[PDB]
Amino acid sequence: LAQQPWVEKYRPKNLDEVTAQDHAVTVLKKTLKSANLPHMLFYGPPGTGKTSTILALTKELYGPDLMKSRILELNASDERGISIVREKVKNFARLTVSKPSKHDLENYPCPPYKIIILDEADSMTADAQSALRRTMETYSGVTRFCLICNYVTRIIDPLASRCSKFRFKALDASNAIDRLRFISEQENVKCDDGVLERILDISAGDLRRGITLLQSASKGAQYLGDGKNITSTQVEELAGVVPHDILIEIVEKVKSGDFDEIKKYVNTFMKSGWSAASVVNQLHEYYITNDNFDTNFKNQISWLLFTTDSRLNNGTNEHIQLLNLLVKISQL
Amino acid sequence: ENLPWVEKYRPETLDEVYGQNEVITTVRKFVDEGKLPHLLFYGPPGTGKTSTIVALAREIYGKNYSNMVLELNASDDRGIDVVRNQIKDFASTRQIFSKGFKLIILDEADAMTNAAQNALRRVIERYTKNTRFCVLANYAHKLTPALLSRCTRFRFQPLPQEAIERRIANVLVHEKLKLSPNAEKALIELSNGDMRRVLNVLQSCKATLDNPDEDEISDDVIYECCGAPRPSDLKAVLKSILEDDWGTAHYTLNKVRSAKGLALIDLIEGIVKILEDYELQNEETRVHLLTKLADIEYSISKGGNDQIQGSAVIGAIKASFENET
Amino acid sequence: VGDKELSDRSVDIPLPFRTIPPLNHNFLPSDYESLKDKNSASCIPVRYQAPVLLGTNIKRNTTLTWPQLFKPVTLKQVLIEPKLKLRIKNWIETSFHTLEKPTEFVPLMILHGNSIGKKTLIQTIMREIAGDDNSYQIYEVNSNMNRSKKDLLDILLDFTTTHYVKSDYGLVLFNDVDVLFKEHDRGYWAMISKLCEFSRRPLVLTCKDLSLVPSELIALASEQNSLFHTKKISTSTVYAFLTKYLKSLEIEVCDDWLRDVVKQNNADIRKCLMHLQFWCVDTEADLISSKNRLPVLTSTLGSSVKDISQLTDLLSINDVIGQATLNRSMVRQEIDSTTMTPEKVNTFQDQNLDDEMKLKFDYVIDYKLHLNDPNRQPLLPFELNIYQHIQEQLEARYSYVREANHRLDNEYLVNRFKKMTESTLNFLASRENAEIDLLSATTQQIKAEINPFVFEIAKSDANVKNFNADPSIVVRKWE
Amino acid sequence: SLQLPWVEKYRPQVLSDIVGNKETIDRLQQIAKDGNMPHMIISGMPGIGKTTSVHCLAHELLGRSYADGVLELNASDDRGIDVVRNQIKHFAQKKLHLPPGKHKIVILDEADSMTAGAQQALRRTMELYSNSTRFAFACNQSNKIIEPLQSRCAILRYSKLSDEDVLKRLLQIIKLEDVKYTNDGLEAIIFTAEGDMRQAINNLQSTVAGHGLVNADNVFKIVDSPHPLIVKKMLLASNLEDSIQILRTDLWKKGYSSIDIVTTSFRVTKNLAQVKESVRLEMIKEIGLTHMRILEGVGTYLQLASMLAKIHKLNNKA
Amino acid sequence: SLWVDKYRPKSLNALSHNEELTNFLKSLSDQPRDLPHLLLYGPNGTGKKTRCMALLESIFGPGVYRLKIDVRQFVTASNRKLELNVVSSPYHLEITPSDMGNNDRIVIQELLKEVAQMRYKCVIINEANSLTKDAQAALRRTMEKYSKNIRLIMVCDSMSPIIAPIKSRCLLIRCPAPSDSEISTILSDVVTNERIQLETKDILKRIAQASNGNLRVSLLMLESMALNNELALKSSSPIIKPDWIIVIHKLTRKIVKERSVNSLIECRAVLYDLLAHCIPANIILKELTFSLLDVETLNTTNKSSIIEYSSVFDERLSLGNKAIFHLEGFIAKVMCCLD
Ligand SMILES: Nc1ncnc2c1ncn2[C@@H]1O[C@H](COP(=O)(O)OP(=O)(O)OP(O)(O)=S)[C@@H](O)[C@H]1O
Ligand SMILES: Nc1ncnc2c1ncn2[C@@H]1O[C@H](COP(=O)(O)OP(=O)(O)OP(O)(O)=S)[C@@H](O)[C@H]1O
Ligand SMILES: Nc1ncnc2c1ncn2[C@@H]1O[C@H](COP(=O)(O)OP(=O)(O)OP(O)(O)=S)[C@@H](O)[C@H]1O
Ligand SMILES: Nc1ncnc2c1ncn2[C@@H]1O[C@H](COP(=O)(O)OP(=O)(O)OP(O)(O)=S)[C@@H](O)[C@H]1O
Ligand SMILES: Nc1ncnc2c1ncn2[C@@H]1O[C@H](COP(=O)(O)OP(=O)(O)O)[C@@H](O)[C@H]1O
Ligand SMILES: [Mg+2]
Ligand SMILES: [Mg+2]
Ligand SMILES: [Mg+2]
Repeated sequence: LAQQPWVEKYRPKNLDEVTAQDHAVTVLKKTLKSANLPHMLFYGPPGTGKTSTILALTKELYGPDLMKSRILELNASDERGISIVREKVKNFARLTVSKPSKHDLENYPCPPYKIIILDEADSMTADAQSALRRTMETYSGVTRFCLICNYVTRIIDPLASRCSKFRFKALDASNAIDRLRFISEQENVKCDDGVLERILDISAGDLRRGITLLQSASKGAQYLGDGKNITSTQVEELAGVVPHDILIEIVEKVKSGDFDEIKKYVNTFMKSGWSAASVVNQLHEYYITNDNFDTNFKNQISWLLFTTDSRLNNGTNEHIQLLNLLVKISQL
Repeated sequence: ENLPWVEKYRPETLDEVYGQNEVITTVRKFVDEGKLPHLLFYGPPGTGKTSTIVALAREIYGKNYSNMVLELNASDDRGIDVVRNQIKDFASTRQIFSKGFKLIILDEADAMTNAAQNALRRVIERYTKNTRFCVLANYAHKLTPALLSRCTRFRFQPLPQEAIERRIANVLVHEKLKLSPNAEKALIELSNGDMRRVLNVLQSCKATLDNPDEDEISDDVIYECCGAPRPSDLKAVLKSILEDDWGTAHYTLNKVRSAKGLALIDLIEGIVKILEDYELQNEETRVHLLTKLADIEYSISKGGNDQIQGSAVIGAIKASFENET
Repeated sequence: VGDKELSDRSVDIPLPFRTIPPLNHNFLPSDYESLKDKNSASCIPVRYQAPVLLGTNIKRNTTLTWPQLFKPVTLKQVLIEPKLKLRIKNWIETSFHTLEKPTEFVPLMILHGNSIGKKTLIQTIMREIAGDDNSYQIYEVNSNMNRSKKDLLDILLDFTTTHYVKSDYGLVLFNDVDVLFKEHDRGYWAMISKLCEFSRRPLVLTCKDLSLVPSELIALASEQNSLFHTKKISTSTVYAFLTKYLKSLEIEVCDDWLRDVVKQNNADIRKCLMHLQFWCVDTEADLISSKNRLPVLTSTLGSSVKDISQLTDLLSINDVIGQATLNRSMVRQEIDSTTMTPEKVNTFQDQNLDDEMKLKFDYVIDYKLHLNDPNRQPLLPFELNIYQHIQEQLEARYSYVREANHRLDNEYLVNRFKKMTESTLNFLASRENAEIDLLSATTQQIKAEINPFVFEIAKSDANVKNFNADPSIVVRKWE
Repeated sequence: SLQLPWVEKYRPQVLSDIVGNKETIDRLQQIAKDGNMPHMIISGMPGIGKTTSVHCLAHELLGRSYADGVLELNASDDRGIDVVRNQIKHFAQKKLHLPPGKHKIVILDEADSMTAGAQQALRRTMELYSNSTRFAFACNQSNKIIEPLQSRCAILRYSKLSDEDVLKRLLQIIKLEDVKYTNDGLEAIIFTAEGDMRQAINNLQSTVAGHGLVNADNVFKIVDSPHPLIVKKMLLASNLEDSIQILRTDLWKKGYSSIDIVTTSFRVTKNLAQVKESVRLEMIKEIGLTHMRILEGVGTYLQLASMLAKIHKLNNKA
Repeated sequence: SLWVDKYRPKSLNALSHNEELTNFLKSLSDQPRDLPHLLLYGPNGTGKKTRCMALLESIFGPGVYRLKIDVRQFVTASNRKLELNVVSSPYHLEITPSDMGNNDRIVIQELLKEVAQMRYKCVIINEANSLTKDAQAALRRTMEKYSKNIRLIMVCDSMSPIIAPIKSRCLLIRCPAPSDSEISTILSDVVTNERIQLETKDILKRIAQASNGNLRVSLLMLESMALNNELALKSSSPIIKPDWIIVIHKLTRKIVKERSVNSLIECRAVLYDLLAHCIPANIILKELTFSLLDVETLNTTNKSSIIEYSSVFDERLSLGNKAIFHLEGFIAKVMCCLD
């Protein structure tokens, strides 16, 4: 009421209002005009607009008052694949449509079958090779299930056989800039040039991450009370990204080749509090993209960086891994 | 009619079950002799265990099939107590029957627990004379060895190329579709002995055609409906990694990954499968490539960021194939 | 919709296309016989001498079970400490004297502990005080019947109110008060409360752990000093009792096997007599191996440091593999019905569930909430276990690996930490807020920094003793 | 009609015919001859002859009173708290006259599946009625039975059957059944037996029914597991490409799961004798790492390929 | 009543160092209606937990610092005595996940369900880096579904092992270690509050460098120094260290001076002595490594090998059960490389 998260406040309520994705929106509006869709999948970058797309589809298919009744949202959550998902689906299938509203007559198709949304149900402790098969075969005319995933890594071909696979392409920079600037100007966010590109680079095209970062930056600017435009440094700090000057110092230290100097600099830098994973990622970005290094050097440093990142992801001590990685880079 | 082809083209008798031959010959020997022990079909899904056993049961049980068999499922909403009660009530009854030898159709035993399996084998012990059990599973390592020792263990292997091609030839004339040779080759390569997968791909391709009467189906249509990486794209990625510079190889890999939405894993096994056909001058190249790719896949399974893993894959492949050069 | 410029092309960077030779198999019996499993020297079954039965003893040709055959008749043989026996006998006789007078005295016990003779001692006391087997009458309450209020309330009141048809040495004895069923034993603690209010005969409750009995009952028992705690007996005394029992049977036995039996049976008198009853028949067969000996141990120094370094690396990889594989089973395991599952507790919370269904699935009343992970389950014995195989292979030629297998335990280093923390709490008290704050603090930094500094402070204050008092506890715990 | 399987047709009806664990079998025979049957919990791997042993013991103890002196509680019949509280108590309270030394028998096979509460109620009714009836447990895992039951029973840890007793019993069955045998076939049967005597009998019966003469290849044609000889050649090949070819064709394309391949490779490495003990331990460690990676979820062809690469490196170098 | 305890700040304005973070926390506490999920990361002993307690005190009131101890007992499938002392308050809750081990998914889920069953109740999670992947996924699922009564505030040493969605749905707050001038100021405040007779302020500076950016270690050093000399610190009083650090230094000296198998046996005995006194293996490996790196008679390649072996065996330790095997393996590897 008082506040709405901008990730869910500015969702596209209209299917045609969704930025880009013409090849998806045209086919889905044709499908809803056909008033029937099968159990179908999505695949694309996380936060590309899958949940927003299905919400717009069921908004233009069902009624606003029927939102909380016909739609029963079971994503990858406390719901367990064989424990409470199955019983909820069954008692919802026994449940019928409530009373129709005045605006849902002759405007929205409101078909008898329900729509059940499962977000990332593949990554669950229960393998559903045929869990929903009989409950969408016997209850085909009264319910329908839509599954949402990231990649095309289908585990079981049953339960995903009659699949209308539509692809969300990666969000281009222009439309992301336009939408995020529209959100900022609706929320009177004061920012100067070069910032929005920094958020989109940090989020790597994830608009939900970008929207949350923009909201956090606006909150920080308002809490500061200065009223000045948000700078990029606050955005980097809010995302854990190490500043570029420190990365320049790190690469200078590893180019120097002195062991004691590298150890001392690592010891001083672990008191700064910056995460080592961000350091490894920025080292990868600075090294692999650069064209001033030989093929053998990049071949060795890629494996070294991968090993260090894998060790860091295993919940190990960051100082020792970072020191080993910097020393190994120096020895290259 | 307007039904999925999975249940439409089930083998009505043992003669239409292709691919598997030794088990069917053993079944024919059993029926000719008259000995029907406890059976156990397991293997990859889609090999036709359920189809083979339903054909067996129907051709033995004629018209009172609908009464004197009972098809069970361990994964339904009944529970261990309810399945035990059902088995005891169906075995200890001796209803109105022409011939005995009650048959149990118990599917998906891989989810059965140790106590449930012990109860099942004890019921098998108690009611062997009147009831025969043909519990069905898929993985043999998820079943207690006490249950394996009381059933005639029959492993099921994926269907070979000739049987799949013969069934495609049978289907196309009935459904008045036609497939190009490259399309059939790609389909049987991606099938990996999964028959239901093949039928669903065929029905999806028929539904995809604007005029499903005389339109030809290509490799692109099957590869996009099934959701499998195209060999040409992976070959292009491999050649960009090998003969091109670091920046352009990374650009091509990222562009292909974004366009086709394939995971780094499936790319790794595709690269391994393509490189296995080719030969290498040195063996240390193959050793290092396999070890590094396995480590990369293992690290990807745990989690992390994809960019450094792609860079690691490219670097490992480059180092391996410059070791031999 | 779908557009791409990429076209089908052939890769030519590697070597030209490899010709694939088929690999036929023509195995011969000369290599088939190589499948003979090599004799595994890791297994070390050692034999012991056969027992020689001396004479023809009447006790040898008995019908009753040996723990019942060697049942104590007085208060000297029941294996329990003498102070506790004297205290409980004095309480019993005082209660019998007082309850004869028409009646502030509530006869009540919690005979908690980890000993074995928690029931026969009361019977021996009854034999001593009554002087005859038929004089006393004990209503021994077990877990084999229903301990529900509506099924036993009137019976227990009638037994504790009126006389017994035949000095009426009556007593009510409650075995297995640690185990309670939520619905089968519904209203049980109400039964104890009602009996304790309306009592004229002693009530004795025996258990394993004190926490099951409600706290008000603990307070009532402690007010009358009727809370008796029993402790397990050391291996020396029980070994002496077994030797006395065997020399009463006139059977010659070696001391090593008896020591091994006592060690492996956790010094349980019933278990030891049961094992000796099973394993001392008049037969020529050898005895059980008990503790396995050294399976051709070659625990050398490893000579060069390379060999020991490789062995240590192998041990580390073994530990990693075992930690990964000992809690991942492909076969799903059943969940015990008579166990306090949080889902089962939540189900019983709902009042829609009627009595008939409640009796169908009940649980043991416990103060511990039993959680479990369906995906993460222990390995079954028939499942593949590489970790165990490599561990038994390495321990067969290196004793220090076997030492490390039991030098540190999961229960250990945790009770030690608790003891160190309570000693630190006492020291910091000896100069509330710290009581809650240090427990709020992460235990890792407690292990790291605060404890050694507390030791430094304690030893500094002890040096000048020879700002805080009583520093020797921190010194001895850190020792 | 039906033919009686040799696992049940040649089941020993007496304790003397049961091989393996000679000390425990002899002690059980002495107990049956004299009397005063103790409470024991027979524990061990399945298929080693525990249920048959306890049934033969009950037979030899009672004789004609088998039907009314033994109450058998298996997983098929309900064994809840009400069962222990009512029918076991009534059977213990039943008045059955026996010759001196004998007692009523209460057998609870697969006792590892018992609920905790049923076991808790079981200890008191077995302690109080120990003068008239005796209990006998037979469970695969001894840790599933709570401590109070083990404190009132002499736990029997039946060991795995060796090769000599299984081989001699198979020779006896072959002699009494007129089966043509060969040494390699018997060795293959023992190799696939794993001490599982029921498995060995079933394999021999299936070999006789299907392929007639019992040869090693005939035995390995019905075991429906990865071939130990093919796996041995695949592990011991001097060329890595040959090993990859073998695992791709005869193992991966034939439907053999990764778990079965890993288990067979571990068994082959354990059976190895030509290579050094340290090299064998290194291969076993590598196979354990591969099993780790499969249990984590990565049961892919690439993991087996990498395992073969490192095994081949170990064989070629060092 | 320890000095580190009794001189812990209990209000937002009482915070001395990191003035920008203090102002940020004050402005977050200005509006009590919205508290986004916070993930405080940084070096140990820099005031992350103190800052969280100060923020909770400011947003709710004085009742936050009234902490109570509740003992919760759990049993897994292996029947192990899993005990967790959940620290509770009338306004928040504190949970330490690493005290349970692998079962940090089921225990956390049960605790969150129990708390949510009863405007919002804060749950404080210490050392969030120790959470397993399934536990982190369960926490992420709790964040979205239970975003009304439960607001997760996690304090961790390192934010690297956390999953990406948790980073996405949290306000990342970094707590850098204070500069040595700020540690000197805090120690001077303690001295002028408790009247420690200092001949010079250089002692506080030396303690600040010896604490290598850790406030609690510096405070404990001041405690031990003051209680050693009885409020009479001089310059000649040496910088003392905990006994385990000294034994580790002696172990590295023995390793670098002796080359024998019996030396490895003595090292195993010393590791047994260290572990038996309940010290975690990660910090033991850290101190042992960083004292082996400070040996003057070692060249660059040997030190690089030492750091590589330390990293590899840290990887093994983070995925292992018995720390003695991994530590002995690291000792053996550096032992063979030292030849
Ligand atoms: N085309 C779009 N136009 C405007 N906003 C968009 C668009 N696509 C996504 N968003 C925003 O991004 C948010 C999250 O993206 P979605 O993919 O719709 O949700 P999601 O599927 O839950 O994301 P993930 O995969 O769970 S991270 C939405 O709530 C919108 O606010
Ligand atoms: N050898 C075969 N010949 C002809 N059709 C086959 C064959 N194997 C499978 N099929 C068909 O493929 C589909 C698979 O059906 P099922 O036999 O029920 O699958 P399954 O092999 O039992 O595996 P699951 O996943 O455990 S049901 C059916 O439409 C069968 O008719
Ligand atoms: N010296 C002894 N003192 C006490 N009991 C003995 C002694 N020697 C043998 N026993 C047997 O030990 C058993 C102890 O009594 P039980 O009733 O079986 O156990 P309990 O006292 O109920 O305690 P539990 O079994 O731990 S619940 C009896 O069967 C006795 O016959
Ligand atoms: N040593 C043996 N000598 C003779 N027959 C044996 C031997 N061991 C097992 N058998 C036979 O092998 C089969 C195994 O049956 P059981 O004894 O019931 O198996 P088990 O050892 O009790 O383990 P289970 O039943 O899987 S829990 C029976 O036919 C036995 O007669
Ligand atoms: N702003 C501050 N001013 C003075 N002392 C502080 C400040 N922040 C933290 N401290 C000191 O830190 C100690 C607590 O550290 P803590 O927050 O537990 O570290 P961590 O967050 O690493 O667990 C307190 O005793 C307090 O004296
Ligand atoms: Mg989503
Ligand atoms: Mg089926
Ligand atoms: Mg059995």
